[PDB]
Amino acid sequence: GFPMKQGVLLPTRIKLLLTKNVSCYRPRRDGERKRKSVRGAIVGPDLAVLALVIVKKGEQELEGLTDTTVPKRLGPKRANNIRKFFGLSKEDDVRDFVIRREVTKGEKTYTKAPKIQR
Amino acid sequence: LDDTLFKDEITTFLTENGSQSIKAEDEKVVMPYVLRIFFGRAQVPPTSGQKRSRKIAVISVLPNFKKPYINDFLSLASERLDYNYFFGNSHQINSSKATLKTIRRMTGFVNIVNSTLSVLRTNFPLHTNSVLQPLIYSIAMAYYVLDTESTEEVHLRKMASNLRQQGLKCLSSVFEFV
Amino acid sequence: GISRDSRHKRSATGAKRAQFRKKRKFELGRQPANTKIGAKRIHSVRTRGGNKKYRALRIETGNFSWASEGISKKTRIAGVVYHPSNNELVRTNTLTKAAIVQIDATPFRQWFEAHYGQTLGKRAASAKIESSVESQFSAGRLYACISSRPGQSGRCDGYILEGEELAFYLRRLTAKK
Amino acid sequence: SKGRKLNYSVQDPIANYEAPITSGYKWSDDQIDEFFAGLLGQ
Amino acid sequence: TVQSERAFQKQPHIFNNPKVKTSKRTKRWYKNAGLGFKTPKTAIEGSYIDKKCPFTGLVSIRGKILTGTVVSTKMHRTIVIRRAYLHYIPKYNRYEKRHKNVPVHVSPAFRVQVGDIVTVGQCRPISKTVRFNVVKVSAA
Amino acid sequence: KSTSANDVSVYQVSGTNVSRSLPDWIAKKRKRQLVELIQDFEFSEASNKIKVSRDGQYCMATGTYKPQIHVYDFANLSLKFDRHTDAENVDFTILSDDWTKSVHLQNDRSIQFQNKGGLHYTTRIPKFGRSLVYNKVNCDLYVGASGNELYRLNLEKGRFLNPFKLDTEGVNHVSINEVNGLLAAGTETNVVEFWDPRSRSRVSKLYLENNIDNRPFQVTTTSFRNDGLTFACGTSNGYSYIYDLRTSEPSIIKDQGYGFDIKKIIWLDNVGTENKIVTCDKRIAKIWDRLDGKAYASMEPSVDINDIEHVPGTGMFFTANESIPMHTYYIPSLGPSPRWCSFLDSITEELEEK
Amino acid sequence: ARGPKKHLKRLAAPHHWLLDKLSGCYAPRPSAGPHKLRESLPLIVFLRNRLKYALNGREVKAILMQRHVKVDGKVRTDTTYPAGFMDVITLDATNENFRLVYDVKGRFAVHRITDEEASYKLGKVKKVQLGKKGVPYVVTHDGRTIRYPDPNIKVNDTVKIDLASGKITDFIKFDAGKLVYVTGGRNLGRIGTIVHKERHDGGFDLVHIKDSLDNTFVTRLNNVFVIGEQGKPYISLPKGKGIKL
RNA sequence: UUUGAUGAAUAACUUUUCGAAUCGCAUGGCCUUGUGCUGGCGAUGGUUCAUUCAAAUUUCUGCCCUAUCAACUUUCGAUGGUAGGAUAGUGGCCUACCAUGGUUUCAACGGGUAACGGGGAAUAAGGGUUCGAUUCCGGAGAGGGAGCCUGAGAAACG
RNA sequence: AUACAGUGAAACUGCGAAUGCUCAUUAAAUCAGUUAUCGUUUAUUUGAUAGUCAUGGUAUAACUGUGGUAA
Repeated sequence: GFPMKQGVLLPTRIKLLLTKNVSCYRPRRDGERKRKSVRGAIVGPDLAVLALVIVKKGEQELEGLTDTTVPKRLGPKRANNIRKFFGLSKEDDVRDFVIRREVTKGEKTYTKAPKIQR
Repeated sequence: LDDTLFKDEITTFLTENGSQSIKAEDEKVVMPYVLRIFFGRAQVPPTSGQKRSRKIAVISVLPNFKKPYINDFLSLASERLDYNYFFGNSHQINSSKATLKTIRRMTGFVNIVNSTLSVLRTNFPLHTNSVLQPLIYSIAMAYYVLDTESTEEVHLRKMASNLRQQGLKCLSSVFEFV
Repeated sequence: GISRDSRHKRSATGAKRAQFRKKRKFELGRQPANTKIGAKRIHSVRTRGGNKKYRALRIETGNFSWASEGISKKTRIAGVVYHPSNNELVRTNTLTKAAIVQIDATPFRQWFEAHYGQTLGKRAASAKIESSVESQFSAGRLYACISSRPGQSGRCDGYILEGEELAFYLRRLTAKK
Repeated sequence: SKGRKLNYSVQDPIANYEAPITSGYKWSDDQIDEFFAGLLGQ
Repeated sequence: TVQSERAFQKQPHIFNNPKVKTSKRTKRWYKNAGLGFKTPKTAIEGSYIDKKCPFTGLVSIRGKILTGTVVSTKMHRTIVIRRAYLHYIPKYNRYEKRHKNVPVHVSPAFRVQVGDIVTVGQCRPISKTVRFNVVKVSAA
Repeated sequence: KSTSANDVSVYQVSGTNVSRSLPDWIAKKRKRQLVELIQDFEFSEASNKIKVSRDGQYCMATGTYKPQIHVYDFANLSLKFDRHTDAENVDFTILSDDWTKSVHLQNDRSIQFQNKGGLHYTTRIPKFGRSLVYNKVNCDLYVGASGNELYRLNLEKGRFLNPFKLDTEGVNHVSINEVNGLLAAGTETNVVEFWDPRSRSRVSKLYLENNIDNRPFQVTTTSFRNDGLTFACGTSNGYSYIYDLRTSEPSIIKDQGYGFDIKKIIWLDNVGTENKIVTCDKRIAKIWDRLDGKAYASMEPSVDINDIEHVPGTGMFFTANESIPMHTYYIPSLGPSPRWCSFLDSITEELEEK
Repeated sequence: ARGPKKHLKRLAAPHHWLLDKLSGCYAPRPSAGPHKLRESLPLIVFLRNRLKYALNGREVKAILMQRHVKVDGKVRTDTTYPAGFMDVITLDATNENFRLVYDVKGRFAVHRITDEEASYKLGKVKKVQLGKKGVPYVVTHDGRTIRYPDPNIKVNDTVKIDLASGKITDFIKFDAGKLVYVTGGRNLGRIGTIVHKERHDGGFDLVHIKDSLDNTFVTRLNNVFVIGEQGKPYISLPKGKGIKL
């Protein structure tokens, strides 16, 4: 049950000090330094799950890899972000090009767009 | 180039006969780059207290190099400037370009020359084609706008008047100084 | 901790009294900053209220003045040569208030010769400055008195010595030499 | 004085704090005494 | 000798310019107490440097004004005055004499010997055991 | 991790990333607003002194603002703990091989003691100290102060047993060889004195020497050798002497670096190379083949060194510095790295293939 | 303890409210404000105890932020705003004003006040000083800091200020022979002409005052407020003239 | 000679602090009808100073029995000076450098005090013989020594 | 209402959370009184108070999903 943390060169579980703005450690009370045990950065013969990321495609279309594709659930908030997404300019408003998300409620068909930040 | 390390880093190595100086031929070679960056830092306006201290630091740093070096700096100032129409003619300038941009450049120039005289009062040099032509050049079109423009251009009239005042003041001070 | 109470000194009668309370927060004494000379590293302390008090532990550059004609520039320090409190302090060169330092002469002589036109040593009446002053101009190493608490201000301000001050300090050095 | 004057008196907290120590000489002291005599003084 | 201590004993924030020449070497600052007291000419011409001097040092005298009788004068720059005053004992309804042996910093501008009605005023705390400073002298 | 020199591979595994002319505080703040092995190997203002345990398992080092001591644990590569101090500790020693018992000379003319239970009490030394060494065969804490005072207080009693008066105005170092339990006193009047316990008397006085400036020295460093035979010393002009004890003449001389004072000399054991470590405050430490006086290597930390130490086994040089991360060096040609640091071999393999 | 205090018993209430002793267990603590707490009157006491306009705390809160009570021109939204001595509380819905002034028994007293007399309020001028940009500011007893006052204003003065704009109009310098209002000390409530002053630097400046039974009496200068000359007050004082029978 | 009037910024230095990229409502006026300009009445913040709530030290005034307690302090500076660090701030609070002091039979000092003590502190006893009711006790602790952290205010001990 | 405006959980952020019981006894100590702070600090209260880009970049939490471990 212990995780992998980048930086500590040992293939052994270590009791380190873990802090606020770092990985693997989500403290309850704000800002302190607690002592916690994490499994060191060198992968050894005792690990259980390893996380790897596809970078360059090879030969095989794999279903849960290549065939599946989630859409991004959320969308932009800022008008300049909308500009950067769509290739807009300073002059045209984005009230018409804000993303339109459609919802149903029984048979009523309502829809929403976010409040434009800035 | 960094701003938060600008002044301190200048005093770290750019101060002469101390720690980490620059060799003769090399420093001769890297004159233009120092000149360009210091011209940029001068062209930064002193609209805040930090920018005030930065401009004060810039002008305090400048006069410690050497006479041809600061002459080259003043030469780059004149090169941003010009005197060609006025001094190919006697006193006439054919291209009637006395725009607000031109006079703004002139006022920046008279600001920096006021700065360098005030820092190197009894020591700074006077190159002929470097100071004399742009000074009376700027004063000439200052009075040209003062004469040929009515009060409808309060913007032009105000900063032409201040341009005239500063040019005359620095002319008087350079006379007192050299 | 390090306190500045009176709750430990002997009474004026000359007897030891009773312990009163655990030592508080406001009656605190912080840790003394032996400010050395070097790459300027400043450290902030949050003191009572929202007050910020700076402790620079090292420095090269201080702000120095002549009231001889009223000029003041930021210069690079050189060394510690006297201080009335402790010989060890003078030795290890941990600058304090009222310290006697050797300071550079270069920007000051640059201003002097750019402001007068007369070479130092080697406005006439004002140009007849003091002889030991121009001798130290020739030496390139001036005597200054840091007259500011560094471990409170986080700054280092000094003034170059003048006649009777320089006289007594020179006498101090020549008696200690 | 404050601490300048050498108050020769026993200290309780450092009485047996490092008392005692076994004599870990790697010498027999005899030739080293002859040798210290036969040092650079001779 | 006036400057016989380790540092240059001078009155701070006081500038003398050696350029323009003068009559007395250092223009010596001194302010007035007010409060009915008069500044002394011995302090005005006084060449001593006492930052605890009520006239020439940078100390303020605002508050209680008392007086006392000196017994011992064997310190530097400070003395102890002993004041035997009447004390009332109501369970006997009898009076008694009780003396406070209270100290006070003195200025060298005033020379005080045993047998002195000295008028003092309190200040901000001067040292560990003193908060008074002499202003007025009446020796006998 | 950086490798710079050509004859020999240095490895700045720790510490600064930019050498010189970049302040760590502003660079750190700017980089955070825009690898390492020990968790929090820092003191955020500067560091002063380092000594590693003979157990080879703790590393204890002092730090300057909020003057404190960090004890690091190799079994966990982090702070075992942190402990504030009353004043900026000057120099320390570790009584037992463990991290527990420690005792040190402290800038306010005093000393402090430390245990796993925290702290044991302080005593004001009469005059301003310079160095403290503990004779181990019988418990003798002895301190060289300025002047002519070698106070020798035993721990059978706790009393200040006896001062060794000296013919000197200034003492600046003391040391001892563990076999030859002689008190060696290096005093900045160009003089070294040799004393012996159970005699409490001078064994020798010597080391009057000369430089090109012909100025009086400041005898900075004294150190022993594991032979119990040869001692070395180091002078303020940056000049080191290796003396066989049987000769008054210098067996080996070392005009090294620049005229800044040599500040730590520590020999090192390799079966091939019995060598010497000479470091000064001109941001250089030098690695000399002792037998011929051949400078094998040199490490350039690019910030001021406050102390140097090596791991007893092989491989790393811990340097205490003026900069923020006090750092260390793995020399492969020196040898491997010990029991808590075993894969830097591999990572220097990728940086060598780099 | 760890800081200031927030609860306070009925018995510890200051006298010049004239309360009972067992309406509750804790008294309304004054808010911190433009008057000192040891001499101020909170509006809940004023509108619950004295004038009986309201009778429960929630009710008086309800009126206060029905926004009817105006204090010193402005409106308040405090349940415990510290109204103080010689002050102004009006009310629009009754079309009335009340100048608050001390009595001879050391207790507060309302004075029914018409509109134009309520238009102004006096202030004991504490001190004037040169602030930034070299301008002068004058500070009264009640936190009133006014730029550009009279140069003839000295310390220990009395200035009448119109309240519709918060601006100084009139001034009286304390001299000998003035209509004092005694505020503190032993002898609060006895109003007559002063006799004179004894000066005590490092100490006090005592004032001898002869009241209308031709009786003199000595009070601290800090307890002095200035009204005017004899036979002309700037305030419509009530019946009694500071006389206790 | 009086009656009355006036006073009695420079040089730089620095992690920039700043001089609002924030909520409730005016709808007009003018022509350039752009939806252009312009604007008024209500909230949240920020610069400093005052004032308020507090807090820190501090002047002096007051409390038992006992000399079967005559010594006490420099053995953490005891007393004082000078200088510096430290503190929000003075001050031996702390360190150097020094001087060698202070308290005392007017009994210092010391001892015991049942010091659950006393304070008109507290409302009183609207007539109990002295008695009620309230308030301050004073400090420390929150497994135990040691060290650190924020906030205006903590040496917080959940 | 084709930007939202009602309402609103999770969270950012502002402020409070410095007004709990048990154990130990000091005679200028404490406490009461009275000062001083031309010698200090102050969140809050109220009062004044600063001519020196038709709008710049970020990020998260939550959510989605995939997992680990007896926890």
